[PDB]
Amino acid sequence: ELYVKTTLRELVVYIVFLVDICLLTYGMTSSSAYYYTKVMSELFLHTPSDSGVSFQTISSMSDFWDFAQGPLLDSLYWTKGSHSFIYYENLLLGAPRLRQLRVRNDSCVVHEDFREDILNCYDVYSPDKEDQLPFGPQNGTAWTYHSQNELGGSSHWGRLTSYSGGGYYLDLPGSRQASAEALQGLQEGLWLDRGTRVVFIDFSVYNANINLFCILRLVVEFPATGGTIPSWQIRTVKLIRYVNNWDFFIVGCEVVFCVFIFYYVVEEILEIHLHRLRYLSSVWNILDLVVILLSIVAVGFHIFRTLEVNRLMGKLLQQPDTYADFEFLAFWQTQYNNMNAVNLFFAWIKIFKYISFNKTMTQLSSTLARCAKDILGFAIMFFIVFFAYAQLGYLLFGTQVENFSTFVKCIFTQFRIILGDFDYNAIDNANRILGPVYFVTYVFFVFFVLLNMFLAIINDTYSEVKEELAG
Amino acid sequence: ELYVKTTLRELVVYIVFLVDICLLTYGMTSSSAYYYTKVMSELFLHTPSDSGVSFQTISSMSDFWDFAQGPLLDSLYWTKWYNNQSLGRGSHSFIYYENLLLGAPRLRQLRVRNDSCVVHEDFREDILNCYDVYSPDKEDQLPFGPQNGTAWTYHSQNELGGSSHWGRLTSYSGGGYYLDLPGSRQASAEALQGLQEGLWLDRGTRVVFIDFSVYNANINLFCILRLVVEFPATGGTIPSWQIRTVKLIRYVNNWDFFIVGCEVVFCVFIFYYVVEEILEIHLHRLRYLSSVWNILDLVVILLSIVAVGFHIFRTLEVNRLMGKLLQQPDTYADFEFLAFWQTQYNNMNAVNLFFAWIKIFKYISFNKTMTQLSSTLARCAKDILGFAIMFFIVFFAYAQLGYLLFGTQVENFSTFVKCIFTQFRIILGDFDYNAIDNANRILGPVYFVTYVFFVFFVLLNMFLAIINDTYSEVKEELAGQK
Amino acid sequence: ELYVKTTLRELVVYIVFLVDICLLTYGMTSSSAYYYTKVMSELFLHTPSDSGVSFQTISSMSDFWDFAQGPLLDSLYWTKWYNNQSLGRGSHSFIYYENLLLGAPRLRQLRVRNDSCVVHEDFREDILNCYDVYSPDKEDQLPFGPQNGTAWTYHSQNELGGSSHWGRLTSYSGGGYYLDLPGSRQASAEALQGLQEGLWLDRGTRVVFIDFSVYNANINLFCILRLVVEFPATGGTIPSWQIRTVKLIRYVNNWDFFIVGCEVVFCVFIFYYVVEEILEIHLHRLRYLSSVWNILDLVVILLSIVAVGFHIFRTLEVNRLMGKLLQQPDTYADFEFLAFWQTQYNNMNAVNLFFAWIKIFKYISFNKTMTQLSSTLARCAKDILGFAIMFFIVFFAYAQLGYLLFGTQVENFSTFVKCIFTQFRIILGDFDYNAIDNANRILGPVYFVTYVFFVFFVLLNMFLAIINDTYSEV
Amino acid sequence: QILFLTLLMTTVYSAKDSSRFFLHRAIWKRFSHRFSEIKTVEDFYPWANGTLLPNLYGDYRGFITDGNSFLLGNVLIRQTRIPNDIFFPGSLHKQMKSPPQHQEDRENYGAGWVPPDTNITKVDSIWHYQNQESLGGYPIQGELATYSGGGYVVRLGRNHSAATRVLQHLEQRRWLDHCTKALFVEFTVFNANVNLLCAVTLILESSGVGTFLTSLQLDSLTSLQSSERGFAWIVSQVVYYLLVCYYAFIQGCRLKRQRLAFFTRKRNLLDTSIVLISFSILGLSMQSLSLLHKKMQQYHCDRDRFISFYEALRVNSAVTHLRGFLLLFATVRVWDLLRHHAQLQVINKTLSKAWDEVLGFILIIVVLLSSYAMTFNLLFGWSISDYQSFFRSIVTVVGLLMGTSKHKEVIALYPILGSLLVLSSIILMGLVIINLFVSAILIAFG
Ligand SMILES: *[C@@H]1O[C@H](CO)[C@@H](O)[C@H](O)[C@H]1NC(C)=O
Ligand SMILES: *[C@@H]1O[C@H](CO)[C@@H](O)[C@H](O)[C@H]1NC(C)=O
Ligand SMILES: *[C@@H]1O[C@H](CO)[C@@H](O)[C@H](O)[C@H]1NC(C)=O
Ligand SMILES: *[C@@H]1O[C@H](CO)[C@@H](O)[C@H](O)[C@H]1NC(C)=O
Ligand SMILES: *[C@@H]1O[C@H](CO)[C@@H](O)[C@H](O)[C@H]1NC(C)=O
Ligand SMILES: *[C@@H]1O[C@H](CO)[C@@H](O)[C@H](O)[C@H]1NC(C)=O
Ligand SMILES: *[C@@H]1O[C@H](CO)[C@@H](O)[C@H](O)[C@H]1NC(C)=O
Ligand SMILES: *[C@@H]1O[C@H](CO)[C@@H](O)[C@H](O)[C@H]1NC(C)=O
Ligand SMILES: *[C@@H]1O[C@H](CO)[C@@H](O)[C@H](O)[C@H]1NC(C)=O
Ligand SMILES: *[C@@H]1O[C@H](CO)[C@@H](O)[C@H](O)[C@H]1NC(C)=O
Ligand SMILES: [Ca+2]
Ligand SMILES: [Ca+2]
Ligand SMILES: [Ca+2]
Ligand SMILES: [Ca+2]
Ligand SMILES: [Ca+2]
Repeated sequence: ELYVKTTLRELVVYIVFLVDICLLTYGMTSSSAYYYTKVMSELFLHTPSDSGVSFQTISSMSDFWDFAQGPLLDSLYWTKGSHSFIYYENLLLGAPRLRQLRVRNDSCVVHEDFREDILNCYDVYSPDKEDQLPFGPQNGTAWTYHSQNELGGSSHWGRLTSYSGGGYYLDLPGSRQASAEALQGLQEGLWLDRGTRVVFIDFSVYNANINLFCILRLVVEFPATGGTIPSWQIRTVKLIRYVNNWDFFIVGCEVVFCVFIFYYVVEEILEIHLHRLRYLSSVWNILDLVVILLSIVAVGFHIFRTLEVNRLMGKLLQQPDTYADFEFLAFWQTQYNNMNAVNLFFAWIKIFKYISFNKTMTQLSSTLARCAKDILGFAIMFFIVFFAYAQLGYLLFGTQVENFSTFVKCIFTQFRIILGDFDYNAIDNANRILGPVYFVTYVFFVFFVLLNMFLAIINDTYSEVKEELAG
Repeated sequence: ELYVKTTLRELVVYIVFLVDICLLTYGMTSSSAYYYTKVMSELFLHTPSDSGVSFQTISSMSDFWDFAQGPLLDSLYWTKWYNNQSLGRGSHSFIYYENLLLGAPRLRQLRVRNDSCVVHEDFREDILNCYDVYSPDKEDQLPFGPQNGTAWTYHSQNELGGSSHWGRLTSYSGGGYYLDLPGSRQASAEALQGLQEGLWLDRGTRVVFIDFSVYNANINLFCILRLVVEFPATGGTIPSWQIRTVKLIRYVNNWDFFIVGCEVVFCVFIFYYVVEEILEIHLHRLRYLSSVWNILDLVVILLSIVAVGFHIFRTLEVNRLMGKLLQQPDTYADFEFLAFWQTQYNNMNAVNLFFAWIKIFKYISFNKTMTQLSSTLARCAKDILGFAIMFFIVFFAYAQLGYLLFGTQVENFSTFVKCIFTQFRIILGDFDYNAIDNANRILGPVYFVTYVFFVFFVLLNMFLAIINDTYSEVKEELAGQK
Repeated sequence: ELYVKTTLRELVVYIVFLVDICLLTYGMTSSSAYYYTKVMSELFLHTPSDSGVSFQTISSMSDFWDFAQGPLLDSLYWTKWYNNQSLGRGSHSFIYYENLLLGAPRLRQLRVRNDSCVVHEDFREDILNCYDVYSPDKEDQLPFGPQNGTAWTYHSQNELGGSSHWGRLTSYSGGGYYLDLPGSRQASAEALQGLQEGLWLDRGTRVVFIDFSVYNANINLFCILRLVVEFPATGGTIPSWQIRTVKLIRYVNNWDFFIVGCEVVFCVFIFYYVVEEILEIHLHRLRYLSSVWNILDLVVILLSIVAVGFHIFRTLEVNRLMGKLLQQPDTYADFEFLAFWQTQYNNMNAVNLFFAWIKIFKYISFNKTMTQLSSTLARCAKDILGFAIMFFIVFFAYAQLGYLLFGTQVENFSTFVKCIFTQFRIILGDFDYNAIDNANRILGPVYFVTYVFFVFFVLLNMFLAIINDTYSEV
Repeated sequence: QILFLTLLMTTVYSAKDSSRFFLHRAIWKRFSHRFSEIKTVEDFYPWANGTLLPNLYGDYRGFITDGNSFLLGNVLIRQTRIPNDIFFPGSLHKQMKSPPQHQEDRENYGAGWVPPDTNITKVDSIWHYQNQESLGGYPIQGELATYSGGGYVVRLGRNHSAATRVLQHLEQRRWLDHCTKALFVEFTVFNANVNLLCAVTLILESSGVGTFLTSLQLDSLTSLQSSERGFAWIVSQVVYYLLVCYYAFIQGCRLKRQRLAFFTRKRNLLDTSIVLISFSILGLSMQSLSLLHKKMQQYHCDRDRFISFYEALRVNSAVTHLRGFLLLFATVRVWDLLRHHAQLQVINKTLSKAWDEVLGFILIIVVLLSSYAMTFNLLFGWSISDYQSFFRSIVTVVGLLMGTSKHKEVIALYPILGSLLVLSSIILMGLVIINLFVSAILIAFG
């Protein structure tokens, strides 16, 4: 029935740890990190130009130059000194930066029958084939190459390539007329020609009423075929400040959490002394060591974060009018968030090693151990046909549908079909003959294996009890 | 356990065959084939005119001329940079600055006859002519308009060297009235103006095709575009399109001098599988046609031989086309035929690879009875046949009822097979109830509610039936032993 | 086993009858009736004017006149090609160059009285007019405006030979104030200008109808269009439409002349099935009314009789309409009555066919194929009735509660029947919860969560009840 | 009693109104046009001049936008501020400041938000403060706060001329500036074609980042007669309200002969509560109509003054909430009266072992939903709107279980994690139901 497990002490000293780990993850999260993202997205991605071109609807180089000299400068510069306050409250930090990565002039040698019409060839992007020589007037910082170490920066796994960190850049000047002059001079000479492979626009803003950084990066990729593909990443960073009451409380509970993880690691290595073998038998110990690992890396990132933020702010006010790299911080703070949520999930479900509820959390393992060697041979049979269908759907559709454009996309598309999220008209317009067949036969296969697994476990139970009763 | 059967060597050679065909299939599919189609299809279908007419929103004979003279010539002919600085390579249209326009675009048209009807006498004094719906028997072959050009006289299908085409209403022929658009944008604007002035789209017109094709050399690929507009007998337009990205030229690279090394292996593996599937026939003279694995081992060999046969035809025809393009430009090169058949070849290859993947259970099969079920095929021989021909009767009755109630208002019920698939999707929780409720707000709800109750009823029935049957037989098989 | 019931002499006769009625009901449906409706509705319901007012987005009376002037005369009257060269056929308007416009369009309006209700006692010297909601007894029947023409005097439903109409709020009568539009487009523009200057639409107006018809001869089909705009007593406007594609003339070519043989054999089959069903009741006097497969035969016979009657009714009515169309043009021809009843005839035919298939299911039998659940609910038929009543009383309580909490802010809850169907749809996984969460921030989530837990509880109970029955005894 | 319960349910299932929907819809559609395109307080003036004045004074003298709806009195524009505490950060990045959340403005300024002159009082200006008691008491619950009932108040109405006069006088003098929190536009409307009195509030409130959120709040009340609702409705209601008094007398003579144990039986707590609620409903209905009449007494004395009908609408909302409870109690009582006079036990006592399955299965549920809700809120709560908070996430996960919400954006955002979380859910539920099958088939065999 319902009864505390294995002692009364560990349960209370764990329901203390659970309560303490829930407040450390709600002292990092703000409730105005969704309004902020929503508003900055509405400002920079939806605002149309004359000719009505938003960033989300850029489809050529002309559209890029229309968005850049129109709504970008209009959205980055407000007034009512020598500073910008977007919407009067969000201060712009430093200078926005345009960056471009190109590809070499002779990379993908042309066929035999076309080399009298087409003379030079530009491959797809790859760090091997890349252009590093000056072009245009060969004069400024936007017409010469600076490697990834000079421009201290990191790769970006955006779309199709995972672009590098160097390239040809331009830091926009202070006022609006100066930036307009710079961009017009950048356009009059062909800054974007057949060699251009990607363009980034990076900047960041800081709001002080709520305490937040909004870090914006807009990417536009120019494939080897023409046109553009735009993408964006908008992230938010906290910057906690240590004066208030609540913040002193949070510092205290930080110390408590560190003490707790020390206690738990010493207890695990203390009971490893007892019964060395069989210690790998229980899954709960695996959960404990997983939580320990995640907690120590959590505190690691928590100190590194403060290091880098003080460094950034120092460089930022010591010499403004330059570019302050907030992108590294945003990326890794997001990864830290994604990790802390998982750690919280595990800490929450680790209470079934404790106060127990009967007729479910007693025989799920009793049935799982019985329902094995008949389901491992049922998963090797399901995934063969699952991946066969994945390849069939990648090869039938996938030049027309985006959800089938690659292999992993097909995998998750089939998963979503199982969950009940499909767009049947897309599959049906792609192929009017094999679209329906693919759909129908896939659904039937899934339901078939489901009910066969069900019947297998039912007959297993039957036989088991029949041999256990009348034996 | 994993009961590996059939002289494991056979498994180790079939795995080699499988790896070879996966190397031969994925080595000819580009990853940039989707982003080619995407941009070439958002340039020609989503580009508005001054009046705001895209190709997808053509709804009159006047929108067709609004689009054909605006966003079509604008997108076809590229001659300057975005800063009004001329491109270097001249007398050649480089769409998006990378994609070379091959040959000349073509406009073709099919019209219907004048006296292809009866004008039932009540209206015989108001309405004088009746033009039928499209069908090859009822087809006009006379000249019209000024009656002299190539856009005003009829050319048969053997003369144009054409082929059929499956549209949204019917399947059109290959002949018709055509006009090629060579030269600059100013030379095409005049030709299109000439077609508009003397009425080229009149009451007899039934379909209009626009064909062209571009080639990209950065990634060795072709995009063939065919934009179709159908003018039904009722009036209005229906626009559709086929945009096909294909790799017709195989080897320009270093990887491709290796994949040929793969394919010659393929052509001998086939010879190893047809030389042995005849020995079994010699040993099992007619018991060879007993299992179905010997039936899949025939389909896969046949599809492989058909692929080997298509390779040669593709090579010969691409050589012919590339020669014609070079020896006489300013004329239309028929790339649509090859693009269609290359796409069909790709489809057949994907199906063959799927069958080769699922033919792995013929070699390495586990031991859950047969499939942990045949236990239910004991009393299924007389129960499942009775359970299917009783569920499908009511299913198809509901299909007919839904096609007859809705189907002049809702599109998902436009035809019979559309209702079939619509109901199949209703079972999976994917329905639009408001359309059904607007089509008829009395019988719509009745249809919907009774249908979902019927399927829930048969689901519950099947479930409890199978559990009860297996229980009964396990009980009696326990009782019989003691 | 699927042994055959009553002798093969009966099963083969019924099979012949079944395929006969299938040929009948599928020979009279055309492949191009969805595209006709599509293009016509897209031409009249989606085309916007300068200022972009399409019929679907009419929201005032000024918007109504905007639509009625610009994109209603532009779509109705066609007299030139796209290269502004005139079509040859004169004095007629061929929409899309193919669809002949029959007769003359008609505008109709139903008004309410200046004093249909009494104002509240407090606001009796501030508010001087009371316009009730529409009802046939509160209906202005006096002239207004210039008080002279047909658009300013009342015409009864028997003078305007006409019928009802079930809109989105009520059912409206068949008389009122009307105007027929003339031949050309400029004359129609001047007539509408005169209707707008002298204020035809005031706050007494409750509903406006625009009726016209079109015939396509390439395919052999009619399209009858009726556009309705309703002006509730609460303010606002609600547009709706009825676009009916029908086939009233149905003997033109040889494929149709084949169908007359099927119709004759249908009549003789009905004669046979009514003489046969009496020799089945001449024997079993009132034991006849025990078999359920006998109510279905009576229903099928009745429906076939009604269809045979409507056949000749439609013939006479269409003859009369064509006569009066030819002899006195420039007048409105009431094609909407015949169109409505032809659509209802088609619905009835669909239902009759659906029942014919079930009768075929009766003729052959299966020993026990889906009698497995029927057996269990014939045995355990007491507790399931308790669960049925306990589910239904809570279901209706929840429907009423959802009508109380929401139903002023959300449409899906604005009516008891809408609440019933919205809950039924929640059960199937189709619901926009953000609406009811905007409507009420506390009781929205409560309503939703408790309803879902109640549904899950009832299903769990039913399953534990029926699977605990297949194991009772051994 | 059969008649008593049937009368109660027909008196709760009745009293519906089909016009309160269409009135709200008409008004909302007309006034919310282009309202959400206001980001800053610089845009409020083109919106006010374009789609607020043409609708408040709609071409029939006295009515809003088509006739059909009389305007009752003046139109109020109110605003609550934060004190102008001169910040101008500039060089203020080291040791960044914390703006206070204890600040409201309660001082009387004088034209231009400057110090006032030596008449320290509380005059009726657009710059002096107005108490909530002085004003129509009505704390407004906005979207991200619960603003007060006071503030800085202007009234511009009853023509189109005076409205534009003061709207160009407010802008020229900078009445609305950066120290402005929520802003409110308030008016009242009466429709005599379908007797209904509606109150409209338009709320423009300030978020953190300088930008505004927009909202509308409509509240309606039907002042018919409470007695002249027609025949065949007064008779049923009068017999029902006589039977309510009968049952009140029954329970009274039952309590006097008991003096205790009256609260120990369910058959007594379920009828006394119904009696009390049925009395209070009609009491509060008469009270609401009286309040409305005596507030119209004020309007008839001097119009051109603002009037708040908030008390009547609030007691009417009380009347409405006291009907859900009447319905709930009636349902429970009917269910019991039916389960008694027919042996219709719902569960075959498989849903209990004497106390445990009750609280030994509603803890599994709470733990699992808290786990998944917290994780989904931390992972996706920064972009997706259905996971903004903990309770939003609770409702959304319950919807996922039911099927009304789909995993289309949580897979489009985090495929690698979102896929594994769904997989965990499915495996857990499948194991649960397989256990429910095997334990069942093993019970009836041993
Ligand atoms: C490629 O570009 C370079 C620029 O560095 C130029 O010098 C060279 O001539 C180009 N090659 C061709 C074949 O145009
Ligand atoms: C740019 O070119 C100018 C001459 O036009 C030269 O003096 C200068 O050194 C170059 N580099 C710069 C400005 O960085
Ligand atoms: C466009 O190019 C032409 C070509 O010479 C030029 O005359 C004109 O000024 C250009 N217009 C621009 C750049 O706006
Ligand atoms: C009907 O078609 C015939 C066939 O060419 C043609 O000669 C005749 O002029 C057409 N009639 C009309 C009215 O266009
Ligand atoms: C036009 O028609 C005439 C005679 O019908 C023909 O001789 C001529 O070649 C045609 N083409 C022209 C004039 O371009
Ligand atoms: C339309 O046709 C008329 C007469 O055929 C002509 O005067 C006019 O230029 C044409 N084009 C218009 C009105 O745009
Ligand atoms: C209402 O309408 C009637 C219709 O004849 C008219 O006589 C009357 O003057 C109007 N106004 C009032 C206030 O009754
Ligand atoms: C109204 O009809 C009468 C009857 O002939 C006529 O005298 C009068 O001129 C008409 N008024 C208008 C505005 O047409
Ligand atoms: C207010 O709107 C009207 C009509 O839109 C316009 O005439 C007037 O100038 C506007 N007022 C201002 C201050 O823009
Ligand atoms: C405007 O309203 C004021 C009072 O609200 C009144 O004194 C004045 O006469 C009105 N002006 C007009 C033109 O009605
Ligand atoms: Ca923290
Ligand atoms: Ca441990
Ligand atoms: Ca789902
Ligand atoms: Ca074989
Ligand atoms: Ca009978």
